[PDB]
Amino acid sequence: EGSLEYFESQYRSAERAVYDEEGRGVRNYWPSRDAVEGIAQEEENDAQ
Amino acid sequence: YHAYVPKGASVQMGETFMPSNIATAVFRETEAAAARADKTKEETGFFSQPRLNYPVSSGIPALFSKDQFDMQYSLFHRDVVETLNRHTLGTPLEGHNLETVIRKTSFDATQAVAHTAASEHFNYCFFYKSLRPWGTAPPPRLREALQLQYGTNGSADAMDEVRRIVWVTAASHQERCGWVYLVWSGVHFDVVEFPHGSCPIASDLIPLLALNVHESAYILDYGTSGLKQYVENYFKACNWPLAERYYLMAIG
Amino acid sequence: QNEDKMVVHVLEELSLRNDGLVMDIQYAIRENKKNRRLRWEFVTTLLPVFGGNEAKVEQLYSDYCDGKYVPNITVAVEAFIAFLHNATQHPETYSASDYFDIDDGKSSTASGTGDQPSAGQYTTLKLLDPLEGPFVFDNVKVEYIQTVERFRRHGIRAGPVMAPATGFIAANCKSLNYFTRRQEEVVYVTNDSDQGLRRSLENSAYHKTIAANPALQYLLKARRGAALVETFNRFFYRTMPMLNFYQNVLKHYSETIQPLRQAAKSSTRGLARALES
Amino acid sequence: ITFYSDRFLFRDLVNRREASYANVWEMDDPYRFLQTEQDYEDYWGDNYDV
Amino acid sequence: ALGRLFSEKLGDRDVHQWAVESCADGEADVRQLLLSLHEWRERGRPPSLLLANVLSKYLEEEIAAFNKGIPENAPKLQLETSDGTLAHSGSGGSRSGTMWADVDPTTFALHQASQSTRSTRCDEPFILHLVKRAKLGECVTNFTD
Amino acid sequence: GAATRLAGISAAADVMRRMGLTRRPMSSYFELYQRIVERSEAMTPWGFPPLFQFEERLSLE
Amino acid sequence: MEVYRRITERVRGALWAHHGRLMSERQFHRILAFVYNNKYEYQIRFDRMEVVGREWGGRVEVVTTPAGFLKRVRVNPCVEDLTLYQQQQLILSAYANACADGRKLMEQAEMNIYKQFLKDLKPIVMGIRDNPEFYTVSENSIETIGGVLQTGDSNNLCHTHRTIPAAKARQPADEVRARQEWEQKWINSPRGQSWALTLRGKTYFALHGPQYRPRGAPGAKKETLPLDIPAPYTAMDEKRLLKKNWMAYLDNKHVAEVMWTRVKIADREKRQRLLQETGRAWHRPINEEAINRW
Amino acid sequence: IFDGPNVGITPYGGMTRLLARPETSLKYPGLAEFVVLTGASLFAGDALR
Amino acid sequence: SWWEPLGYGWEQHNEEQKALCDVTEQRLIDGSNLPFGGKLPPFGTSYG
Amino acid sequence: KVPHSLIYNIYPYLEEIRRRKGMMAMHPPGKDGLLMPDRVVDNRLPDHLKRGYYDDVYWKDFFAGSDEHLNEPRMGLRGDEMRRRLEEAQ
Amino acid sequence: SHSSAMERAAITPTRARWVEDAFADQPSVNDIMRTLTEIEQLPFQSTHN
Amino acid sequence: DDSDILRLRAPLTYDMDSTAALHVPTHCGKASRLAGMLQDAGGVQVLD
Ligand SMILES: [Mg+2]
Repeated sequence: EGSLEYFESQYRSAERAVYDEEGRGVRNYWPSRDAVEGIAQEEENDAQ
Repeated sequence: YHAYVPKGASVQMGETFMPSNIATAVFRETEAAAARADKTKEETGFFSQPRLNYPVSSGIPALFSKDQFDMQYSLFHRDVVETLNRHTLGTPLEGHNLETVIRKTSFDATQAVAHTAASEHFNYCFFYKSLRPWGTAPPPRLREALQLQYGTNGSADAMDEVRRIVWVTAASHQERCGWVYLVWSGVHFDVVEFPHGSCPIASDLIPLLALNVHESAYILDYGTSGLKQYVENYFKACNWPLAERYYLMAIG
Repeated sequence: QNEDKMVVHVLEELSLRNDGLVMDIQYAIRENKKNRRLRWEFVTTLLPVFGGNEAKVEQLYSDYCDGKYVPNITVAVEAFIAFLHNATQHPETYSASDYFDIDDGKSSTASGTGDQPSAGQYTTLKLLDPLEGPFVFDNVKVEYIQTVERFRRHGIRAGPVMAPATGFIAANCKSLNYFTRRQEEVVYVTNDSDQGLRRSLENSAYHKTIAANPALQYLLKARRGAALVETFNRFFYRTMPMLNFYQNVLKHYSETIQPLRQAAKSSTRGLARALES
Repeated sequence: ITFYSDRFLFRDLVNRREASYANVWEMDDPYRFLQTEQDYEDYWGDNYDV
Repeated sequence: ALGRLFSEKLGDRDVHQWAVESCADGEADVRQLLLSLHEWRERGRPPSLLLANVLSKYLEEEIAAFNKGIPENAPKLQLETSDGTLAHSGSGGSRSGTMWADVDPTTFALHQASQSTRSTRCDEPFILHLVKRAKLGECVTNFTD
Repeated sequence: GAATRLAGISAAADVMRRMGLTRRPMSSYFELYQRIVERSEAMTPWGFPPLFQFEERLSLE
Repeated sequence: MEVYRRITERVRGALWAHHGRLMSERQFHRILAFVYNNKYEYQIRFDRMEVVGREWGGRVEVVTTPAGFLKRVRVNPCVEDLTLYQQQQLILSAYANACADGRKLMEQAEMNIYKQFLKDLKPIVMGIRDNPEFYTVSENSIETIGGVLQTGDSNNLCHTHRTIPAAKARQPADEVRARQEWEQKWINSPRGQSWALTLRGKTYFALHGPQYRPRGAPGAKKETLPLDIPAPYTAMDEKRLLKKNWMAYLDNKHVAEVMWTRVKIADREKRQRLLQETGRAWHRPINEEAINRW
Repeated sequence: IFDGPNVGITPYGGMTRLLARPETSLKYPGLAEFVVLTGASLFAGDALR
Repeated sequence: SWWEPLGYGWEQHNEEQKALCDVTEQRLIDGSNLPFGGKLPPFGTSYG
Repeated sequence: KVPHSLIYNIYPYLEEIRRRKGMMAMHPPGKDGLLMPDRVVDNRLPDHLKRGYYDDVYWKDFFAGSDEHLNEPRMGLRGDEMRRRLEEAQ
Repeated sequence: SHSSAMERAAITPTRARWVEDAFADQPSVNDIMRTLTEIEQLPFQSTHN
Repeated sequence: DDSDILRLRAPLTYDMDSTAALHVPTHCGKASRLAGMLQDAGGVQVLD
């Protein structure tokens, strides 16, 4: 417990990062190369 | 349990709708069935009816009721086999192929019984192997070969033309006793009519499709006048890719 | 006309826009038609009103099953009455089939309703057990059962134990079925607004022979009509489950229909301009 | 190297099959292995305590 | 039997085209019936009642024509979803033209693709493709080189 | 007490096929068949002296 | 023991038959072990009580724990005058009557055990048949290399049943959540207020509140969502074995297969018996084409 | 031979159960009384059926 | 480490790819290069 | 005959001979353990149904790259994942 | 090796028929006796003999 | 006489027939064990 919480959190974030990057609100199956290979700034912000 | 259940009946679920009376009647029937099974086991000869590749417990779709087909399979054919067996034992023809019985009794009286029976057995066999229950669409290569002969300047015209010519040949056989075949002469296709007691193998053709024009075949369903309808249906239910692969084997 | 629909029209339209939903309505309809129980209940509830041929009753059953019939509110009420009569006169068949909650005299407390609930009376009209009832899938049937039991045991009234309020055909309306657009043909028997169930009861020829039964007195007078309303709805939910079934169907249709048309046109036009381009 | 007959276990087998026990603890306690004093002496020789 | 009735009537023309045709803008999602059609033709399956309704109101004359001569006690061909389930061991095999209760997808696909009628993509120049197929045969893959 | 020999030969070809004994499939069946057909013509064909039948110190040429 | 082992093997074998999952030997035996310990607990508590059988009149009384252990024997002086043989038979038949009563109790208890056991298998069992891919064909339908053939007869007689809702998934978890929503709905309402002050209410909160269990008191302290083990969607013991050593993979695979086969054979035997009893089947094979013609 | 009303006694040996199985009432209605009343032998065939 | 060098299901997978996939995207496994010629060695020869 | 040295192996058997009395010798009334099949169950679905099936239970696009569970393996897949496939293909 | 002709049977099928006409479902021995008595009087030409 | 065959259906008492009930298992095993169990129970108690 608490691995799972963190893990799932970052999944949720990474996925609403891929499937729609711009927050328009609809699911996109043709994502930009940057939203796919790009790293979470959240992880970074958390090290900081 | 399959072995112990008699030949005809089906093995199913209890709904417990059975009164005791018919429940006892059933066991009686089963007892007799065991008896007649014991006698059929010894009455068995060399040749035997073919296993059907498709379920006929209901009719053969778009073609036959249960009773029509079963009157062919379990009445006339099974009889033909009885005769064939009775007359191929006690003779030089004991225990050879269906062929070498067909082939060495050809064209002659005094073996006439054996030959008729044998060729009949074949005709029926090949007939069952010729019916595919929901029907097939005739394959490209056979379509091509058929076009080169029957086709007159139309798309797969060969198919409606062959299925026409067959009807014609069937109606042109007056006896209503016999067989209509689509065969390969070895140099060309054609549709032949064989009288009862003759087969394509005795005439050394190579058979592709068989049609049963015996009156017994369509009489329970299409009536006396219903042959046209019958053939038309047979083409809804016939088996083409068989005819095709046989054709290609004949060619090489 | 794209507005007014019947149930058949809905199933054949929706057949295109929801595969699974229609597959489910139809499976369920099959399973309810298979039941001996729901049939026995329908038959033996509506038998007295026609009083006649079981041919007409059976036909009305099969037709009821498809939504092609809803019973008229008048017929409904006098079926209720007919039931109360046939139950009280010979109690043996109708307390062994249509269930009432019997008073436990080993439990006694002081209240107006609770005491008539305590001694020699019928507390509530009981719904069919989850095995003999209307269809539920075998996924959840276990939890369904557990819940129904855990609730009836401890006397919780909620979820699957409570009866939904069913609609009928109004007195002035001659219509046979439910309609998507017309809400005024469908009438509910509510606690506050009544359909004349009391006035039909008291003016009925059976009122004194029913006023004889000591056990039904609580089911008449308890919360007042809130005992007699509950009793009513409950009855027709336990007898004719599928009125509410189809009701919820058409409810759902009218709700979700237009979003699906938006989706349809959008994707179709999508491959359309994609196609011509 | 003794070789028992095939049915050698019968006596004990009917003794076991017919045994009965007031409670389950008595059924399997740790010490039912022991009867005479010899047994109690060999089972505890090691604890000089017991 | 349904399979080849369809593949016969449709004939040559574009699958996707037909699927935009059979749906007016408001009928059903094209993605859905496209999916179900793909899964029905190759990977042979029972057709979803969506596809069955579409096909029924498309092929009605070929089915009426295949059903036109049949005797009384013999199997007809009927698409009716009146019962909930799709497994064609349920209907008697009378729903589609199927003789089987189940055929595993891969094998079915190899079978109907072994039928040359199954349409190859041929992104190549057409005539060149056909010429190669005739001259070299399919024995061109006999060689590993 | 002499059974029929068909089941035996179909079996003994079957084993060599399902065991990987030969590189080319037919060879199993052909050799087994051939070797029988040649011995069919020999005087007292299916009996063998016990000593020469198989591997033993002294052998046949 | 036996009835349970049959059912557990049914489950293991079916698990590998339908999907590619293997149950760990560890798990399979631990199920059983739990049935066993259940019984044991029932024995523990059953020996605290006594059963009294009685022979002639009340003249011969026998007091015996339900397990069948003999405790006391009371006898009329009338018996003392009989014979040793008849004394023996008399006490013996009293003892038999005690064993009868005790064994009746016991069998009720056993039925209880079976029920708890079933309930405990239910997430696994249902877990295999409640998937979007699970299916069966009728047993009498011929099976060939490609796939399975249609059974011809009585096109009405074959109805395919469906366990799952075909539209969006409604799982048991959703149903338990529904249950607690109605629990809170009833609780929070007036008339659900006055009910929670009744004896019925405090009974209900006695048994079915876990949340009120004081720290260190026995039993579950939260309400649990029903277990979800979807079979095709969860890798169990085949994944660990397939990583570690192939040999154990092939052997566990083997076992599951063999168990499945065995179960199926048993079902064929019971079928056969049921078929002979009603007299549809003979007592020796009369139909050998049903066997030899493949 | 399940007999013994012929020696003036009731049959013993448990075969009574076998005779009263609902199965036997199914296959051979009346046989149970036949063998219990009349001492009469049964053989391999009938034990099998 | 001995299982991958011999493509096991190769003739099957070849068949699948050739029949059901477009020639643009398919990976075809050749048996000639595979360790035994893609076949099961004759009995006594392979050391086991 | 049974060797003296090998008899210890019979002990667990002989053990629960002794331990079988009551409640552990009990078999559930009515229940044999062999439950015969009766009906035929199939829960399989057309694909467009099982596309959006699990999305309130697990994530959307539950069946994505799953070949056995779908007749269409490539549906629901976002583009680059589809590209991965052909990418290892060449 | 087996046949129905070859197994030893007392109740061979006509015998079954007779038995179930005699002893099936008769609620005493006396009923059975006047039933029998009534059966022994049938001629040789009757259908039911 | 009929009443006597009516009598036979009555279960065994020891007052009429002077015979104990048969119940056959528990006579199978415990018949030879009885002295043991009894004397473990400290013998019978003769009451009145
Ligand atoms: Mg001893």
